[PDB]
Amino acid sequence: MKNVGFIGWRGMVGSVLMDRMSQENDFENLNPVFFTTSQALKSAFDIEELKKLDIIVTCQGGDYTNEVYPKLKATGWDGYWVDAASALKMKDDAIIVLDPVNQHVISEGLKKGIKTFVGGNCTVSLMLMAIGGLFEKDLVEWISVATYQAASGAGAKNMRELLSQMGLLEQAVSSELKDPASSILDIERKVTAKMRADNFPTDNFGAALGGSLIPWIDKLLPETGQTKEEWKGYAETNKILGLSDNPIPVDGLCVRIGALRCHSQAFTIKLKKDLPLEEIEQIIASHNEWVKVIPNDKEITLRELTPAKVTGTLSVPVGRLRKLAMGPEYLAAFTVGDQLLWGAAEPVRRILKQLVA
Repeated sequence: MKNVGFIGWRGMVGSVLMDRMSQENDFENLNPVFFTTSQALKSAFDIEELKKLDIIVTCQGGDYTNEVYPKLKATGWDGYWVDAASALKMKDDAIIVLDPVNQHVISEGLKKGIKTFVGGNCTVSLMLMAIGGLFEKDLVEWISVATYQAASGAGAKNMRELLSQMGLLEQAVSSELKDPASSILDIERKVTAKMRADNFPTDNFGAALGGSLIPWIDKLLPETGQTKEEWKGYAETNKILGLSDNPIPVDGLCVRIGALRCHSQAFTIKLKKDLPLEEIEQIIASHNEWVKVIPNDKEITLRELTPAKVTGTLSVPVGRLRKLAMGPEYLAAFTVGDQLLWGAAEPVRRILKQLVA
């Protein structure tokens, strides 16, 4: 069997990966070797120990990658490098994996001899998993996006900070809330005051998230005015699709909200030709087994199309499907997907599965 090393398997993304792997009995088809950065299990920095592996699966992070990857490749190591971190995302010798969407891209690369595979951006992955069909028919001219991103994409400490923030907000008016006759204005007055207090914990986000939102994720890219996060819409969507020559416009705004691990996305999709709403749905629904077309119905939308419903599941519901007033060429869609699964660990688990078959 293939000898696979795992790095950063104790982190959050790594932990999700490990759990999914056990759930699917993925460990039965390979020889796993676990590494650690601790000096208190092999050393993640031992190049010779890593040289013996046929495959490397790391969820350790970019710095680790940028440090160890070159040295290892520098020894002549000819194995596979599977990364959850974005470091190599845009390398010519690397492919961004999302097999239910770009298997054909993955296969070809394997043919050519590509040995480095990287997991893609959560928002872009969740999008493609939702509306892959449209791209699979070359019907997407461009897409404007507005996201409602979860805290888990930022990190474990950010998720905890969101929760602490929610706690203090309620605690600020805990008794007033229990009194059915209390003034709502007095209440928000206090909640808002606590939110603005010096002691309101906002070190990780740099701003309040609970009870609010932050219309800015990642650093600003002077060139385009986009933030790195928004920039990935165009770059990554196209690299994944193998449309480096005929890029499809994907752009919009990325905003963080008080959700733990599911990203949501509102889309305005410019279709090449006009098609019946029902035909579009069928196209969307038939692309893969995880996407789920939610009927434009209130009750069902409230039960299915929410972070509350999808968290921790592999389902990728897409709904609110309908034509936009700008013309039959314009389609409206809203989707919800777990950031830690299809937006992180699941794409990684799947490529590994293929490499050890």
